[PDB]
Amino acid sequence: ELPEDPRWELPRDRLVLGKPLGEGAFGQVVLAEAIGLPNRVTKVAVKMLKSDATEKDLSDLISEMEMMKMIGKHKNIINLLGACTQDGPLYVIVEYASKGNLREYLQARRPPEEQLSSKDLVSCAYQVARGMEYLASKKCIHRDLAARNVLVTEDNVMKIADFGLARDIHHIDYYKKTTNGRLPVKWMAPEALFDRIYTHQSDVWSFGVLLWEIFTLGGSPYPGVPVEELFKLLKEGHRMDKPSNCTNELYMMMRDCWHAVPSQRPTFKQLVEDLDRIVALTS
Ligand SMILES: Cc1c[nH]c(/C=C2\C(=O)Nc3ccccc32)c1CCC(=O)O
Repeated sequence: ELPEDPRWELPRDRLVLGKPLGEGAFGQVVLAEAIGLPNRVTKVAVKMLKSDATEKDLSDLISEMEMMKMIGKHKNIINLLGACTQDGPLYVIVEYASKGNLREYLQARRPPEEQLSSKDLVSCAYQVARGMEYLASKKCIHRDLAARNVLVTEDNVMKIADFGLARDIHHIDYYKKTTNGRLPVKWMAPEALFDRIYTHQSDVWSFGVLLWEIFTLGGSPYPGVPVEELFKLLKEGHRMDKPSNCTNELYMMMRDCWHAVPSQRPTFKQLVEDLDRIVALTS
Protein backbone atom coordinates (compact mmCIF):
# COMPACT_ATOMS: atom_id res chain seq x y z
CA GLU A 1 0.00 0.00 0.00
CA LEU A 2 2.27 2.78 1.25
CA PRO A 3 5.69 2.97 -0.43
CA GLU A 4 8.72 2.33 1.76
CA ASP A 5 10.94 5.17 2.98
CA PRO A 6 14.07 3.89 4.77
CA ARG A 7 14.75 7.50 5.78
CA TRP A 8 11.95 7.58 8.35
CA GLU A 9 10.54 4.17 9.09
CA LEU A 10 10.77 2.76 12.61
CA PRO A 11 9.96 -0.83 13.52
CA ARG A 12 6.49 -1.03 15.13
CA ASP A 13 7.82 -2.92 18.14
CA ARG A 14 9.86 0.18 18.98
CA LEU A 15 6.81 2.33 19.62
CA VAL A 16 5.08 1.66 22.96
CA LEU A 17 1.71 3.39 22.47
CA GLY A 18 0.36 5.35 25.44
CA LYS A 19 -2.44 7.61 26.67
CA PRO A 20 -4.40 9.92 24.29
CA LEU A 21 -3.28 13.54 24.18
CA GLY A 22 -5.86 16.30 23.98
CA GLU A 23 -9.55 16.12 23.11
CA GLY A 24 -9.14 15.67 19.35
CA ALA A 25 -8.28 19.08 17.86
CA PHE A 26 -5.20 17.80 16.02
CA GLY A 27 -7.04 14.58 15.20
CA GLN A 28 -6.30 11.37 17.07
CA VAL A 29 -2.93 11.85 18.81
CA VAL A 30 -1.47 9.72 21.61
CA LEU A 31 1.60 9.87 23.84
CA ALA A 32 4.06 7.02 23.30
CA GLU A 33 7.59 5.85 24.03
CA ALA A 34 9.94 5.20 21.15
CA ILE A 35 12.77 2.82 22.02
CA GLY A 36 15.80 3.77 19.97
CA LEU A 37 15.17 6.37 17.22
CA PRO A 38 18.65 1.81 20.98
CA ASN A 39 18.40 1.47 24.77
CA ARG A 40 16.82 4.87 25.46
CA VAL A 41 13.09 5.63 25.34
CA THR A 42 11.93 8.93 23.91
CA LYS A 43 8.46 10.26 24.71
CA VAL A 44 6.77 11.17 21.44
CA ALA A 45 3.32 12.08 20.15
CA VAL A 46 1.84 9.76 17.54
CA LYS A 47 -0.73 10.86 14.97
CA MET A 48 -2.98 8.10 13.57
CA LEU A 49 -6.35 7.71 11.88
CA LYS A 50 -9.55 6.56 13.53
CA SER A 51 -11.33 3.27 12.87
CA ASP A 52 -13.98 4.86 10.66
CA ALA A 53 -11.36 6.91 8.79
CA THR A 54 -11.79 7.26 5.04
CA GLU A 55 -9.19 6.71 2.32
CA LYS A 56 -9.31 10.49 1.97
CA ASP A 57 -8.31 10.65 5.61
CA LEU A 58 -5.41 8.32 4.80
CA SER A 59 -4.33 10.49 1.85
CA ASP A 60 -4.34 13.73 3.82
CA LEU A 61 -2.37 12.19 6.69
CA ILE A 62 0.22 10.90 4.19
CA SER A 63 0.25 14.36 2.63
CA GLU A 64 0.92 15.97 6.03
CA MET A 65 3.84 13.58 6.61
CA GLU A 66 5.43 14.10 3.16
CA MET A 67 4.96 17.82 3.84
CA MET A 68 6.87 17.56 7.12
CA LYS A 69 9.60 15.60 5.30
CA MET A 70 10.10 18.31 2.68
CA ILE A 71 10.04 21.21 5.18
CA GLY A 72 12.93 20.11 7.45
CA LYS A 73 13.62 20.70 11.16
CA HIS A 74 13.40 23.79 13.33
CA LYS A 75 13.32 24.35 17.09
CA ASN A 76 10.10 26.28 16.90
CA ILE A 77 7.91 23.87 14.89
CA ILE A 78 6.60 20.36 15.65
CA ASN A 79 9.14 18.09 13.95
CA LEU A 80 8.63 14.70 12.31
CA LEU A 81 10.67 11.96 14.02
CA GLY A 82 9.67 8.85 12.09
CA ALA A 83 6.84 6.64 10.89
CA CYS A 84 5.40 3.11 11.02
CA THR A 85 3.88 2.67 7.57
CA GLN A 86 4.41 -0.97 6.68
CA ASP A 87 2.30 -3.98 7.65
CA GLY A 88 -0.11 -2.02 9.83
CA PRO A 89 -1.79 1.35 10.70
CA LEU A 90 -0.10 4.55 9.55
CA TYR A 91 1.70 5.99 12.56
CA VAL A 92 3.17 9.47 12.24
CA ILE A 93 5.67 9.99 15.04
CA VAL A 94 6.20 13.68 15.83
CA GLU A 95 7.66 15.72 18.70
CA TYR A 96 5.95 15.77 22.08
CA ALA A 97 4.90 19.04 23.75
CA SER A 98 4.10 18.02 27.35
CA LYS A 99 2.53 21.30 28.37
CA GLY A 100 0.01 21.24 25.56
CA ASN A 101 -1.15 24.22 23.52
CA LEU A 102 -0.37 27.86 24.27
CA ARG A 103 -3.95 29.14 24.79
CA GLU A 104 -4.49 26.91 27.82
CA TYR A 105 -0.89 27.40 28.92
CA LEU A 106 -1.43 31.15 29.09
CA GLN A 107 -4.85 30.84 30.72
CA ALA A 108 -3.48 28.52 33.43
CA ARG A 109 -0.98 31.16 34.56
CA ARG A 110 -3.41 34.01 35.00
CA PRO A 111 -3.43 35.50 38.50
CA PRO A 112 -6.31 34.21 40.67
CA GLU A 113 0.91 27.47 36.83
CA GLU A 114 2.85 30.38 38.36
CA GLN A 115 2.60 33.84 36.77
CA LEU A 116 4.52 34.70 33.60
CA SER A 117 6.66 37.81 33.32
CA SER A 118 6.51 40.49 30.62
CA LYS A 119 9.73 39.03 29.26
CA ASP A 120 8.30 35.49 29.35
CA LEU A 121 5.33 36.68 27.31
CA VAL A 122 7.39 38.72 24.79
CA SER A 123 9.67 35.69 24.56
CA CYS A 124 6.66 33.51 23.66
CA ALA A 125 5.89 35.95 20.81
CA TYR A 126 9.52 35.80 19.61
CA GLN A 127 9.64 31.98 19.47
CA VAL A 128 6.41 31.81 17.46
CA ALA A 129 7.60 34.54 15.09
CA ARG A 130 10.71 32.39 14.63
CA GLY A 131 8.87 29.14 13.95
CA MET A 132 6.80 31.06 11.40
CA GLU A 133 9.80 32.78 9.79
CA TYR A 134 11.42 29.41 9.07
CA LEU A 135 8.12 28.02 7.78
CA ALA A 136 7.79 31.04 5.47
CA SER A 137 11.38 30.60 4.24
CA LYS A 138 10.39 27.05 3.28
CA LYS A 139 7.47 28.34 1.20
CA CYS A 140 4.84 27.22 3.70
CA ILE A 141 1.59 29.11 4.38
CA HIS A 142 0.05 27.91 7.65
CA ARG A 143 -3.52 29.10 7.17
CA ASP A 144 -4.52 28.90 10.82
CA LEU A 145 -1.92 30.43 13.08
CA ALA A 146 -3.48 30.82 16.56
CA ALA A 147 -2.36 30.14 20.17
CA ARG A 148 -4.31 26.85 20.12
CA ASN A 149 -2.06 25.64 17.26
CA VAL A 150 1.14 26.48 19.17
CA LEU A 151 2.30 23.77 21.58
CA VAL A 152 4.59 24.07 24.64
CA THR A 153 7.26 21.48 25.55
CA GLU A 154 8.21 20.68 29.16
CA ASP A 155 11.11 23.14 28.70
CA ASN A 156 8.72 25.93 27.59
CA VAL A 157 9.71 25.92 23.93
CA MET A 158 6.91 27.16 21.67
CA LYS A 159 6.29 24.93 18.66
CA ILE A 160 4.00 25.53 15.71
CA ALA A 161 1.67 22.65 14.87
CA ASP A 162 -0.69 21.91 11.96
CA PHE A 163 1.60 23.69 9.48
CA GLY A 164 1.71 20.78 7.03
CA LEU A 165 -2.01 20.17 7.35
CA ALA A 166 -4.12 19.22 4.36
CA ARG A 167 -7.22 21.33 3.75
CA ASP A 168 -9.53 22.40 0.91
CA ILE A 169 -10.03 26.11 1.61
CA HIS A 170 -13.05 26.00 -0.69
CA HIS A 171 -14.71 23.62 1.81
CA ILE A 172 -14.10 25.53 5.08
CA ASP A 173 -17.32 25.98 7.04
CA TYR A 174 -17.25 29.48 8.53
CA TYR A 175 -19.67 28.46 11.30
CA LYS A 176 -17.75 25.44 12.56
CA LYS A 177 -16.37 26.14 16.04
CA THR A 178 -13.04 25.12 17.55
CA THR A 179 -13.27 22.36 20.16
CA ASN A 180 -13.14 25.14 22.78
CA GLY A 181 -16.16 26.88 21.23
CA ARG A 182 -14.45 29.61 19.21
CA LEU A 183 -14.75 30.63 15.58
CA PRO A 184 -11.52 30.17 13.52
CA VAL A 185 -12.67 32.91 11.09
CA LYS A 186 -11.62 35.33 13.84
CA TRP A 187 -7.94 34.65 13.10
CA MET A 188 -8.38 35.14 9.34
CA ALA A 189 -7.11 38.14 7.43
CA PRO A 190 -9.89 39.97 5.52
CA GLU A 191 -8.53 38.91 2.12
CA ALA A 192 -8.42 35.25 3.19
CA LEU A 193 -11.79 35.35 4.97
CA PHE A 194 -13.42 37.17 2.05
CA ASP A 195 -11.44 36.33 -1.09
CA ARG A 196 -9.92 33.00 -0.09
CA ILE A 197 -6.42 34.33 -0.81
CA TYR A 198 -3.90 32.83 1.64
CA THR A 199 -0.38 34.27 1.64
CA HIS A 200 2.48 34.80 4.06
CA GLN A 201 0.76 38.16 4.59
CA SER A 202 -2.51 36.65 5.79
CA ASP A 203 -0.42 34.56 8.20
CA VAL A 204 1.07 37.78 9.52
CA TRP A 205 -2.47 39.08 10.16
CA SER A 206 -3.03 35.91 12.22
CA PHE A 207 0.21 36.55 14.12
CA GLY A 208 -1.22 39.89 15.27
CA VAL A 209 -4.20 37.95 16.66
CA LEU A 210 -1.88 35.40 18.28
CA LEU A 211 0.09 38.31 19.86
CA TRP A 212 -3.19 39.64 21.31
CA GLU A 213 -3.94 36.25 22.89
CA ILE A 214 -0.52 36.14 24.50
CA PHE A 215 -0.91 39.56 26.07
CA THR A 216 -4.43 38.79 27.33
CA LEU A 217 -3.20 35.42 28.63
CA GLY A 218 -5.48 33.22 26.51
CA GLY A 219 -7.96 35.96 25.79
CA SER A 220 -10.79 35.11 23.43
CA PRO A 221 -10.97 37.48 20.43
CA TYR A 222 -14.37 39.11 19.76
CA PRO A 223 -16.37 37.48 22.60
CA GLY A 224 -20.03 36.96 21.71
CA VAL A 225 -19.46 38.13 18.11
CA PRO A 226 -20.96 35.71 15.55
CA VAL A 227 -19.69 35.10 11.99
CA GLU A 228 -21.95 37.63 10.21
CA GLU A 229 -21.22 40.29 12.84
CA LEU A 230 -17.51 39.62 12.37
CA PHE A 231 -17.67 40.24 8.61
CA LYS A 232 -19.32 43.58 9.31
CA LEU A 233 -16.59 44.58 11.82
CA LEU A 234 -13.87 43.75 9.30
CA LYS A 235 -15.72 45.49 6.45
CA GLU A 236 -15.68 48.58 8.64
CA GLY A 237 -11.96 48.22 9.40
CA HIS A 238 -12.44 47.39 13.09
CA ARG A 239 -9.38 46.61 15.20
CA MET A 240 -9.35 45.11 18.69
CA ASP A 241 -8.45 47.28 21.69
CA LYS A 242 -4.98 47.30 23.26
CA PRO A 243 -4.81 44.65 25.98
CA SER A 244 -4.17 46.04 29.43
CA ASN A 245 -0.64 45.15 30.56
CA CYS A 246 0.65 45.66 27.01
CA THR A 247 3.07 48.35 25.83
CA ASN A 248 2.10 50.79 23.12
CA GLU A 249 4.96 49.35 21.08
CA LEU A 250 3.63 45.81 21.11
CA TYR A 251 0.11 47.05 20.35
CA MET A 252 1.55 48.90 17.35
CA MET A 253 3.11 45.59 16.25
CA MET A 254 -0.38 44.07 16.45
CA ARG A 255 -1.77 47.00 14.51
CA ASP A 256 0.91 46.62 11.81
CA CYS A 257 0.17 42.90 11.54
CA TRP A 258 -3.45 43.96 10.94
CA HIS A 259 -2.65 46.50 8.23
CA ALA A 260 -5.47 46.86 5.70
CA VAL A 261 -3.03 46.51 2.78
CA PRO A 262 -1.09 43.18 2.88
CA SER A 263 2.08 44.56 1.27
CA GLN A 264 2.33 46.99 4.17
CA ARG A 265 2.36 44.41 6.94
CA PRO A 266 5.79 43.47 8.32
CA THR A 267 7.33 40.13 7.39
CA PHE A 268 8.13 37.40 9.93
CA LYS A 269 11.79 38.18 9.31
CA GLN A 270 11.00 41.76 10.40
CA LEU A 271 8.93 40.69 13.43
CA VAL A 272 11.69 38.37 14.55
CA GLU A 273 14.21 41.21 14.64
CA ASP A 274 11.72 43.55 16.33
CA LEU A 275 10.72 40.93 18.90
CA ASP A 276 14.35 40.00 19.50
CA ARG A 277 15.07 43.65 20.27
CA ILE A 278 12.02 44.02 22.51
CA VAL A 279 12.69 40.82 24.47
CA ALA A 280 16.14 42.14 25.41
CA LEU A 281 14.65 45.44 26.57
CA THR A 282 11.84 43.71 28.45
CA SER A 283 11.76 43.46 32.23
C1 LIG B 1 -1.84 18.38 26.73
C2 LIG B 1 -1.03 18.00 25.48
C3 LIG B 1 0.30 17.65 25.43
N1 LIG B 1 0.64 17.37 24.18
C4 LIG B 1 -0.44 17.53 23.43
C5 LIG B 1 -0.50 17.33 21.94
C6 LIG B 1 0.66 17.12 20.98
C7 LIG B 1 1.96 16.87 21.27
O1 LIG B 1 2.49 16.74 22.36
N2 LIG B 1 2.70 16.79 20.12
C8 LIG B 1 1.87 16.97 19.04
C9 LIG B 1 2.16 16.97 17.66
C10 LIG B 1 1.12 17.18 16.80
C11 LIG B 1 -0.20 17.38 17.27
C12 LIG B 1 -0.48 17.38 18.64
C13 LIG B 1 0.57 17.17 19.54
C14 LIG B 1 -1.51 17.89 24.20
C15 LIG B 1 -2.90 18.20 23.69
C16 LIG B 1 -2.94 19.53 23.02
C17 LIG B 1 -4.25 19.88 22.32
O2 LIG B 1 -4.94 18.97 21.76
O3 LIG B 1 -4.57 21.10 22.29
